[PDB]
Order: sequence, then C-alpha cells, then structure tokens
Amino acid sequence: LNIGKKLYEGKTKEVYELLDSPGKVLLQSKGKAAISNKITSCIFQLLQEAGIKTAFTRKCGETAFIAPQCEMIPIEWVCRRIATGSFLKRNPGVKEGYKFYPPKVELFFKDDANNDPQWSEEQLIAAKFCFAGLLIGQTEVDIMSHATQAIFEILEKSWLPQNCTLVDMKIEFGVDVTTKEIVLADVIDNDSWRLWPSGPEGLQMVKKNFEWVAERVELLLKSESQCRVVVLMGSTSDLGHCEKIKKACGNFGIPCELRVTSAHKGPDETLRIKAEYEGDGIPTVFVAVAGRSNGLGPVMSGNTAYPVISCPPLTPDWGVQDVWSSLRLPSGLGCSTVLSPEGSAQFAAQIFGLSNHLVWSKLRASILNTWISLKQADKKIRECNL
Amino acid sequence: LNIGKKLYEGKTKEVYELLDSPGKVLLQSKGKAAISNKITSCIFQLLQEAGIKTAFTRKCGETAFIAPQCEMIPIEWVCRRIATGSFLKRNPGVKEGYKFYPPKVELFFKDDANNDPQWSEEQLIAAKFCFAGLLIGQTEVDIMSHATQAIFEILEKSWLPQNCTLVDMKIEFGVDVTTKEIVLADVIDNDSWRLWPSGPEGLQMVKKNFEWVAERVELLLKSESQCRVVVLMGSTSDLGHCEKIKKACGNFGIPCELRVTSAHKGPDETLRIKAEYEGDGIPTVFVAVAGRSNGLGPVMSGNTAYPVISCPPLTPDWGVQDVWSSLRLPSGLGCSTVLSPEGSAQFAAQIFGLSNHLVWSKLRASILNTWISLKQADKKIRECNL
Repeated sequence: LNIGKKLYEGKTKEVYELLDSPGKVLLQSKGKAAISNKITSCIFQLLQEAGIKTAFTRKCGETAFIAPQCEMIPIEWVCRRIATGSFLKRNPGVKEGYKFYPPKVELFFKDDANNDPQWSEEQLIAAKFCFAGLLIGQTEVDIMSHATQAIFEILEKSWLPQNCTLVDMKIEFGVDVTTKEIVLADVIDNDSWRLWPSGPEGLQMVKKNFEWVAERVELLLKSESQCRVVVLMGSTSDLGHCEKIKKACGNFGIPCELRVTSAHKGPDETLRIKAEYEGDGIPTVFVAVAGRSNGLGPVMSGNTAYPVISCPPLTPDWGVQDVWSSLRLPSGLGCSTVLSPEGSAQFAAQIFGLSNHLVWSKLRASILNTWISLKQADKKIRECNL
Repeated sequence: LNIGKKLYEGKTKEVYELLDSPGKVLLQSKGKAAISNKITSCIFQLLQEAGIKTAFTRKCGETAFIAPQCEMIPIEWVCRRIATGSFLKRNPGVKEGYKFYPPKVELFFKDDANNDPQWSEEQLIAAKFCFAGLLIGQTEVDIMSHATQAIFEILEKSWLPQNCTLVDMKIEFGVDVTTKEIVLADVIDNDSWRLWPSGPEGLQMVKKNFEWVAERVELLLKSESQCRVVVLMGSTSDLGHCEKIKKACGNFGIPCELRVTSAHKGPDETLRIKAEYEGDGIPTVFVAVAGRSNGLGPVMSGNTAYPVISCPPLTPDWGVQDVWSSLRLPSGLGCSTVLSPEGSAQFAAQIFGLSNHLVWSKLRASILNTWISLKQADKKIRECNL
C-alpha cells in the first residue's frame, strides 16, 4: 500500500523511507509540482532505457516517484554546449553563443545556498568524501564528469526532434546504498536545464517554459525512425552465429529477422526475399552470413540500395582463406565486412542510430558504461600492486 | 661589431634592434643581472639542443644575448608538478604538495602589472590575438600549452641529477617575425621557476638562491651517462640499412659504430667483437642486422647481458618469410625486434634515455614537434574544406 519514515530531501522533493520494501525504500514527493514530477519521470525512464545508471524505479502518483535509496554527493554537475548567463559573467571574453565541443563540464561545491562556489576536479578529490562506504577520489570523480557529459549528449540528442537546443544542464549524483554505484540520483525538471527554441536567431532567446516542456517530454520516449536488421544465412548450420547477431540487435532495441537463402543455390529466391524487405518501406540493413566463398554478401549489395554487411562465420581452421571472398569484391560494391557477430549488430545500430535517437542513446550509454567498467577493473587490479 | 635601435623590453631585459644583421636583429641587455643572463643562456641552449623552438641565437657578453626578433604573446604560461604558494591560495582544499601528473598548465592574461588575471584557454582564443601576422586560435593556443608542458618536463629531468625538484615555472612565447613560429621567446632566470632541494622533508622548503642555481646550470648541458650503439651486419650489402640506423642515432646524439660479422660464418669472431664492447665498460646496445634467416641477433642476445635489437632488412619479396627467424626464438632470449631502421635507433635512444637526460630531452622535444607538425598539416588541409 505505502508507508514511510523521515529522511532527507532537496529543493523540489522530500525523500521518505519506505518500510515494506527496503533499498528502493525511497519516495520523492512535493502550483506545478506535478509537472516537475512528470518531466523528471520521463527523463529518468529515458536515461534509464538508454543504459545510464540512474536512481529511479517507477513513477508514483502525480507528484511522486520511488527510487533506490542512496547517499547524495554534495556537488552540482553542470554541462554546457553553449555559453550563456552565469558562465559569461564568470568567463570574461567568451562571447555569448560560444560552442563547447567536448562539451564543457564544470562542477560546483556543496549545494549550500550560501556561496556554493565552483570546485576544481582536484579539490573534490582532496575533499576525500565518502558516502554509503564509497570513498570518492580520482576514479569516482572521473566517472561523474564522464557520465554527466554522456547524459548531456543523450538529452541533447533526444530533444533535437522537438526542435529544441539543450544549452546546458545541472545534475546531481549519489551512491546507491545497495549496489554502491554512483547514479544520476536526483530529479531533472525544467530548472535543471535550459532549452533554446532552435528552429543566435530568434528573440533574446527564451528558455522553454515548464508548460511547453511538460507536454513534449513524453515524445522523447519514442522515435520517428523505424529500423530493421535482416540476417541472411546461406546455411542453417550457422543459425547459432546469426542468433548472436539477433540477440545483439535486441540489446539496441532493433528488430531483427533471420532468414535462409543461398546466392549459389537459389539466386532467384535471394533476390525475391530482398524485394519484400525493400518494397515494404521499413528502413533496413542486411547482414550476410555465408561460410566458405561468400557470394551472398556480394550479390545482395549489388542488387539493393540499402547497406549490406558481410559477417562471415570464420573459424581458425580455414578462416584466413575465407575472409578474402568477403573483402576483395568487384567494383561498384559498397559491401562492408565485420567479423564479430555482435560487432556487426553494433555497426547496424550505429547506422540506424544516425536517425533514431533512442538507438544513438543506447550506443552512447554503452560507450560510457564500458569506460566505467574499464576504470573499475584497473582500480581493482591496482589494489594488488601493494 | 654591434649597432642597435630602440624596440621593446620586459622586466629583466631590454630588447634592441641590430642593424648589420636583420631578423636575429635583436639584443637582450640589462647587482646580479649577469647571473640572470648566464642562467637564461644555458636553459635556452639546453632547450634548443633538445629540439625546442626557442628565440635564442648566441650568448653576448656577460649581460646580453642575441636572438631572433619576434612579437611576444602577452600571456604568462605556468606549469606545475607540485602545488605551492599562489596556487594554494587560488585553489582552496589542495593541500601543499599535491602532485599534478600530466602536469598542470595554467596561463595568465596580459602581463600588465595591474591585476594580470588568469585566462581560460578559451578566453585566449576568443581574444583573437594576432602577432607577426599569426592569428592566434585553437591550434596556436594548443601548441603553447603543449610546448610549455614539454619544456617543463625537459627542465624537470635536466635538474634531477643536481638533486633539484622543479616545482613550477613561468614562460612566455612569441611569434618569430621571420619564420612565423611560436617560440619560447623570453628569458628564464631564477625568478622564472622554483627549485626545491629534494635530496615534504627538508626545511619549510626554500627555493634555491640565484647564486647556487647559477653555478649548476652549466652542468645541465652535460650527462653522466655514456652511451653507444653498435650495429652488427652479417653482410656489407646491407651497409645502407645500417647507415640509416647510424644517422638516426646521430639525431639523438648517440655515438654509433657499424661492424661486419657473421654468426653463420665467423661464430667465434662475432663473440670476440662482442667481448671488446662489453669489456670496455661503455654502456652499449647492440642492433643486429642479418638478412634471410637471422642467427646473428639470436646468438648475440644469448651471449651478452646488454640489450639486443634485431632490425632485419626486409623487402616485400620474402619479408613475410624472414621476419619469423627474428621473432620466435628459443627460450631465454630477451632479443627484441624492430623493423624500422630509424625506429630501432629511436628505441635504442629511449633505452639510453632512461639514464641520459640529454637524450631523454631530445626524445621529448621530438614527441612535441611531431605533434606540432600534425597540428599544422590538419590546419593546412582544413583550409581546403571550403
């Protein structure tokens, strides 16, 4: 049903304990506060589906949402693509509009409504903070800045179709008391970011009002770009190879179908099947899987205007001899080769990602998370250099 | 004889024109100013011999030195390895002693004895400065910061043998009016850097006084570590290959000798020659050059405690078959392989560099300069994307 104790809170919400369910044992509650919760519930669900570790479970009512319990980091991370207001005042000379390409990440010391300054990434490390048991140093500070930039880009991309420019945003992290992971732990409403109208060009430039932002955010959870990956295999004995591609495609939310066809045996049939994927208007990418001399990829590519990846099921036995039938093609063939089965699915994702922000986001989160993972393995092996 | 007009000047020297010799048409003149000139004359000659582009020609008298004429950049570049004084005051929290590893580079706006603030690398670009025709932007600002760090490390290394720790330094650049290159254009005396005694440990930590620094700086121009590269070739028909290595070694100031010996023909003789390089105490690195089945490298490595590089003179005719005789050696052989002739000389340099700061410096300057070159080619091809 619902319970609750006391606990902490921020400026927009009040965090409460939740007996009858420990861990995610947290409830955020807080006119227009219901708008602020609708926004923060989408951005979170969005960033979460993309792959970003974020403190959010399910939406709750109109002005609430439960999320895992965690100790907050007293720092305000801000990311910019364009310099405006405050920044200008702090950085004399930078004319408004200056675009930052990496883009710029700055963090502000303790949120304290007093002066709450700007800390150097080095003053945070020397701060030697520790929450939920996690001592915050190089590794952790590096994760948050990287994750902030990643979260920025994801939202920046997600907004573009609504014709909105993410100028800059503010975000706070927190260590999950259970998993001990640094997570995007606190609400993101219309005062967490700044969205130009981007159809330097419009009025004096006015951030979208929480009202307009409100009735658009749910649209970021869906994409206009449809996409499909069709896997063609010359022989069912490679079914396993094709399934790794299919499963991989599943990780990037891209629908994928497996099919059996032989350029060598049923030339005519291969073209036929090609036609029914071409004629139905769904943007498609073909992945050709043919062992030995691969004539499947070459033929497909030569008869379709869509991309064609040859992903040969090589084994070290004769692999070195077979790949060349996939590389070395007669002129006029765009056909590309990718040896890794999941790798080919990833490439396909990156192809569709150019049009589907939801896919792009998953690629981006993944890039980040892989870095997070690298970072941790090094710290774990570093322990053993004593 | 000598002439001169008016021109500009800094805080320690007064730059004068020099009729009878345009371009390098500059003279720096300025008790203890003679000390300041002796110091700045070595550091310059040092950085110059290492490969750093620096505004310095020859020393002149006791309190002067001529250098090429150039327009100065109104910025003070500072590099730190350890945080102290000023920095601490500017960065609250960073306890004294904090080591910066990249290490830290900061630049201060216009030298103006007024407030002469701290500029962001982005405020300098937006400053849109232009000297001697060179508009200063991304590329140029990036060169100076990189060059500053490189110059730091070189001097940091150069000092170590005198048991001195380079804590931080200040440096100013300038565009050479002739070549148009950004060069380390202005004096480096004892007020340009800070040298601990490094034998947190000594007194309250006192920078060396210009007197002690003075009678040590000339020692940085020489090294304690002797080094020699001996090139063994199984056949004089590879003489050309060996000479590229020799010439390359010449670029890193390492003496190199070529010799003829055959593991297959004169086994006994090869060992003999090996012995006369081992017995004379000069730290040596052996580079084995043997075509076809290379038994020279393998044998050398197995009979000497010094390093042995196999640098096969491969050609695409049978290269793919020959390299394996240099790779794939029976156990107990440290023998390493390096295909590029100059590349093998470079590796040898990096080996000796671990002990000869003069060599290390040349390696470092080279790393930098290659980056400078990459940077410029991209900017030159970028022009053609209009």
